[PDB]
Amino acid sequence: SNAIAVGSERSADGKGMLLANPHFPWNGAMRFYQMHLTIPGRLDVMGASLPGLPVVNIGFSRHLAWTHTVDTSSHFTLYRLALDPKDPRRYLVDGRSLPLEEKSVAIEVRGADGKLSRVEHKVYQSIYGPLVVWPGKLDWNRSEAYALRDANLENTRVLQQWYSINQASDVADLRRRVEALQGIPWVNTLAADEQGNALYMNQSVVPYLKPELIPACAIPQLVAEGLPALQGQDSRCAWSRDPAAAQAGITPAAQLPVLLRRDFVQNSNDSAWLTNPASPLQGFSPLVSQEKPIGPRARYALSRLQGKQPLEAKTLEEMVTANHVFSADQVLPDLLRLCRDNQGEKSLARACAALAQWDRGANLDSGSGFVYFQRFMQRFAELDGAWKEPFDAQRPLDTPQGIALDRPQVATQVRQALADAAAEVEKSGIPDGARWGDLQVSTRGQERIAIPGGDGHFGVYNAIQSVRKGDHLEVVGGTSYIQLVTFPEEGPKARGLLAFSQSSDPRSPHYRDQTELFSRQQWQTLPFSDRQIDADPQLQRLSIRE
Amino acid sequence: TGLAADIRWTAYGVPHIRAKDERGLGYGIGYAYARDNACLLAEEIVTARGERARYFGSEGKSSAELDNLPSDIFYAWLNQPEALQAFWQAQTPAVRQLLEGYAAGFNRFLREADGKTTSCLGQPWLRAIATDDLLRLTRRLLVEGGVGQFADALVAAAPPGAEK
Ligand SMILES: *C(=O)CCCCCCCCCCC
Repeated sequence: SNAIAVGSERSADGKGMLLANPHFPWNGAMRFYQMHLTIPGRLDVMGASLPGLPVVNIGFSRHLAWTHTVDTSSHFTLYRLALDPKDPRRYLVDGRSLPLEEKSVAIEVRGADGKLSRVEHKVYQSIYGPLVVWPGKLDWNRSEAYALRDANLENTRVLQQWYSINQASDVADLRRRVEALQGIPWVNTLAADEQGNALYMNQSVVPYLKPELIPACAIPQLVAEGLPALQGQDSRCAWSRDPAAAQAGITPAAQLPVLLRRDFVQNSNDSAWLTNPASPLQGFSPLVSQEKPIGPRARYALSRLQGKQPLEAKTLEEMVTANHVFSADQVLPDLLRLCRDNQGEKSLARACAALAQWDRGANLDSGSGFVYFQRFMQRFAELDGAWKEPFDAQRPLDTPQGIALDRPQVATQVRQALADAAAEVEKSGIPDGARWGDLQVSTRGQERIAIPGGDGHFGVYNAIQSVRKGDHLEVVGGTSYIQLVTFPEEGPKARGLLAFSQSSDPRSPHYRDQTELFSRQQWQTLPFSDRQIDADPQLQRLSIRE
Repeated sequence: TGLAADIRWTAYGVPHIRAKDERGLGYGIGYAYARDNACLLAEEIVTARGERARYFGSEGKSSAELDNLPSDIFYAWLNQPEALQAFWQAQTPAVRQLLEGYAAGFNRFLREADGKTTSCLGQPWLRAIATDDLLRLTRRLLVEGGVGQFADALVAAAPPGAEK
């Protein structure tokens, strides 16, 4: 997901502005749905929501727009148990042997004969929560096992939290409502209001450990690998209690990152750190936020956002619709040099021609250079020390950059990587002169629709994830509900689309109507006022009761 | 009863729900959502109830790409009656009312559905829903950043035998 909130110091109109670009599945239990909710006098909010939820999850109201992105904070901790040496179904806390609890569930199973059989399954639980096994990493042997404590299992406040957000008036009110309830499970919140405040909150449900407990309570080898793992044989490693927290064992709101600015804030699924580089967010719990290198999407956004020039609505829209493959900016110049250095190389000829002719985009008409580049990058990712300039904490926006071609070992391996990528691309069945839009599609009934964008990992702001199915790449997730909100005098102006359309049912008039529009990148008004709604020549109305 | 909503749809089938209270508001939402997505919700509710294997056998998967039986085991564990009860009991009157309206609105569409915008008409798994079903979906989403990402791992967790 991407989110950009612009404030009075940088916006062209001097007011707030928000781009919401969540990246989520195109099917299933997290398929976004547009709706507008009004209880006249006290609730008037529009946006999109997940299936089954009677609240708006990402949206806007008269003076406010907000969105979310999946954060990098931990929302659970693993606990490594020390097992009773006499009994692998018992575990030690402060040297005392405790029994595991056994909870059975029974499931009905439809068999080949069409009849039902009852299957019983035992779930083992510790004081921390259920046991979990990752064969080869988190085993259950005679020495150790792993339990998992999920912080959001006790979060009964989640629905009230969004209903409260739905009622928020401005940025300050939104911040109060979120900090007061702490009902947000696993996302950042970014917002802008009419006044021109830009807000970022890393405000969610996060396991709390007092600072002095972490060194001794962490499992060093696992935390090194980005797993929130704690020592489960020591009662002092229980999540810390703080009366200011809305839920026992979670982090108080005052200890979670918040940035309130009048220029901009952004997030593309990295930590709070470089939300705005002018004001870095640092000194938080490792479970909350760390100073990790940002991904190419955030790096791309910051390269467009930094500076003194005012930001227009159009600017933010085009950051999505340009489909620029920002990872090319770091790699492609030197790759092309490598190409020019190897013109005698027959196996490199087609790849190098395709890369030289490529518009560095994931547009419908973008050349096969994108496909060659994708397969090279997957192999480039696995090479050791191949960056000309590796990541530099002192220069976190401009590194890594370039290929270290001046090192013979690197030059050999990069050329080999390109050779292997080329072979894999050509081993495929992609016809001559095929464009990206000829390959990446969304199936609709017997029909297909060409879809622009590409994987977020290659730094395309318009992130689209797809899987190979027959002769094509089938879109499975990515850009979903799009919302760009400004606040002119008459009322909020919202522009966007729901990329996969309102309905998942092929029989619906709204199964592919916005998907045709997403393909052409033609965003539309999201009508909010009674005037806007009444002006729609498609307007239909039904009143129902029982 | 005491449920009423005014729905306006603009281009692309976007509903604008007006009501005097949360019950009415939920009624509109559930109805409108059912019109576009009855089958999707029914399928995901089956998943969150841990009933995939019952309707579809052990060979299939959920939309999250988990095997039906392991998925069912996880959701039966997650959505136990006592967990649902305690969750409901912690809900404010307003949220309870939103949920009650939603279920009633969804079920109203189901009673009237003639297949116009519903492809799964006549399927045994397309059924009236309860507020508990919406709690099942909510809790499923709640654990997406936690134990949900370890669903297979939870099902796989069994004590060692006699091995070396
Ligand atoms: C990009 O990271 C996608 C962010 C998705 C936002 C979904 C809102 C969270 C709602 C959770 C409901 C329980």
